[PDB]
Amino acid sequence: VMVEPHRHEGVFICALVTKNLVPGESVYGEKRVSISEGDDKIEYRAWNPFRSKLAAAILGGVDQIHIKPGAKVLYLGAASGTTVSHVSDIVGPDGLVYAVEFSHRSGRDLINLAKKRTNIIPVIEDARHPHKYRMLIAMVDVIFADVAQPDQTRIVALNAHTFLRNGGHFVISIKANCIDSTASAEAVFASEVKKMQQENMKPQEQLTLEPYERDHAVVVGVYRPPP
Ligand SMILES: NC(=O)Cc1cn2nc(C(F)(F)F)cc2c(=O)[nH]1
Repeated sequence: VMVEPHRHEGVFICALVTKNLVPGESVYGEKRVSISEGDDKIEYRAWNPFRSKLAAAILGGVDQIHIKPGAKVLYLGAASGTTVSHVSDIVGPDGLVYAVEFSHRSGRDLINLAKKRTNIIPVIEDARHPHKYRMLIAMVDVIFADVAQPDQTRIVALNAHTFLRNGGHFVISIKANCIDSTASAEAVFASEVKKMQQENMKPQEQLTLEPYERDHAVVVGVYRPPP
């Protein structure tokens, strides 16, 4: 066998690859590996950990990623769809990925990606004001975000309070240099974990992303709002 399933469901390994929901198409120039044995054919896409914090996290040995076939996902800061494309591969045609991006430039890449992928919903909106787009968002199982400013963990939490089910999960990368360049990476990470806790987003694991990123963490946890 030439592509083995990874511990994480929907993730495969040769290095890290996902099953291409759109056979024949690359999203960001990634290699595509197709394996045929008779009439059976399956195409995978290379998942670059120097571009995608999530792939770096999986390679780094993260225990859970909480996306699987059928999962409903809210991705804040979807940019041009790099990481979202692979989340879309994993959740498959019965899952759903809401891809929120403020940038209109990035948004056009996202809409283009979503033309081919029925499970992506581009939402070209400011995640600071979820009320503007709340009527489009069915309640999700998992939220993803890259936090790069000192206000963004709260912005993620306001979206969790609006859209994330009780007992759903979050996967949040943290770019310490962008949050506070005058603080140590460790102090930024502790401060962001504390901001999470104060919003009932309870971390369950965390890791840094060396060698792919410097002073970049990924935190995985569970949302436990009060009644
Ligand atoms: N040009 C930009 O504004 C990039 C960007 C950052 N960004 N951060 C979040 C947050 F993490 F807060 F959820 C959501 C977004 C997003 O839509 N776009």
